[PDB]
Parts: sequence; structure tokens; C-alpha cells
Amino acid sequence: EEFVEEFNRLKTFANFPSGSPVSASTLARAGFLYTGEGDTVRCFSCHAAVDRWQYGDSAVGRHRKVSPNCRFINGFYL
Amino acid sequence: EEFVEEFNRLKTFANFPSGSPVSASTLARAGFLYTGEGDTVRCFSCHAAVDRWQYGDSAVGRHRKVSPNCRFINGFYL
Ligand SMILES: O=C(Nc1cccc(C(=O)Nc2ccc(S(=O)(=O)[O-])c3cccc(S(=O)(=O)[O-])c23)c1)Nc1cccc(C(=O)Nc2ccc(S(=O)(=O)[O-])c3cccc(S(=O)(=O)[O-])c23)c1
Ligand SMILES: [Zn+2]
Ligand SMILES: [Zn+2]
Repeated sequence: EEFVEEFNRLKTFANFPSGSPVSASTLARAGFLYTGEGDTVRCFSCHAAVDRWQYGDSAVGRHRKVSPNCRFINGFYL
Repeated sequence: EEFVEEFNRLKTFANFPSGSPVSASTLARAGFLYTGEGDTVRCFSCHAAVDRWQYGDSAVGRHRKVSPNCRFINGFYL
């Protein structure tokens, strides 16, 4: 619905930890919504979550890893 | 399926990192299977994938944060 649009996902990232090594925008571009606790983010499509972001993580890489069959990660939204 | 039994999940943990702060028995108890990569474990029921385990982590608690609607976590398998 709304969260197919990158910008709407990005908007969920109010209060996202300023010091995270992986930026809010990178995480939204990788299909994530911010959960509002920690650096825990959750894909709008597959509903699978990822936390504990470290310098050098690929936001798309870790997503594919946890949800290789995610519709977003495999291009179902274009 | 067969992974409803704890013992069947625990079997998947050979060569799981011996220095893991969270033990193999503890993660199997929390519904996890070992993926065979690093300290990455996946839930047999909700396919959530969690790694980077640290001291103080609850296997169950972390599993519920990443998949609050997990069938395993919510009692589905009785
Ligand atoms: O399974 C899920 N998500 C999932 C499952 C059970 C519970 C939940 C869950 O707690 N969902 C929700 C959490 C939080 C929220 S929120 O706080 O309100 O925003 C949710 C909100 C709305 C809906 C959900 S929902 O319950 O997912 O419906 C939320 C999520 N996603 C998913 C979607 C598409 C593909 C994959 C995936 O890559 N799976 C797999 C991944 C990996 C493996 S592996 O063992 O490595 O071969 C799979 C193996 C066999 C089958 C699969 S399969 O069929 O693709 O599910 C494997 C995974
Ligand atoms: Zn996804
Ligand atoms: Zn689960």
C-alpha cells in the first residue's frame, strides 16, 4: 500500500538512532521500516526484522539473507 | 514438521561456535535451527534469522522481538 514508496518507509525513521553505522535512508531503500526500538528495522513486505547493524553492513545483503524469498528483495515491486 | 521436537533442532548445531555467548541448547529451546553459517540460526516456524549473539541476549526474547507473531513463540505447536 503506502510502504511500497521509499519515502513513506523513510518517514517511519523518526527517532532512529543518530549514531547507527547504517543510515536511515539506506535502510528504507532496502525495504525497511523502523520499529521504534533500538536499530531494529522490519521489512514492510516480508515482515522480517533485522537489528544490530555494524559498520560495513549491506542493508540489502542482510535483508536477502534473512528473507531470500522476500517479494521486495526479489523485485516484485519494480 | 520434524523440527517441532527440540532434540531435532538441537541436532542441527554441530560446529556451532563453542564460544557463543548463547548456547546451542538455549537457541534450540527457543525454536532455532543452526544455519551452518557463523552464529546464524533460523526459526523452524517463522524463518527469522538471527546472529551476532551477545551476553545478556535472551534467545526467546530476541526471537519475539524479531517475530512477535511467530507460531512457535505463541504456542501453536502446543
Ligand atoms: O515468514 C515471514 N515472516 C514472518 C513469519 C511469521 C511471523 C511473522 C511476524 O511476526 N510478522 C509480523 C511482525 C511484526 C509486524 S508489526 O510489528 O505489526 O509491523 C507485523 C505486521 C503485519 C504483519 C506481520 S505478519 O505476521 O508476517 O503477517 C507482522 C513474520 N516472512 C517471509 C516472507 C517471504 C519469504 C520469506 C522467506 O524468505 N522465508 C524463508 C527463509 C528461509 C528459508 S530456509 O530455511 O533458509 O530455506 C525458508 C525455507 C522454506 C520456506 C521459506 S518461506 O516459504 O519463503 O517463508 C523460507 C519470509
Ligand atoms: Zn523483506
Ligand atoms: Zn519463530
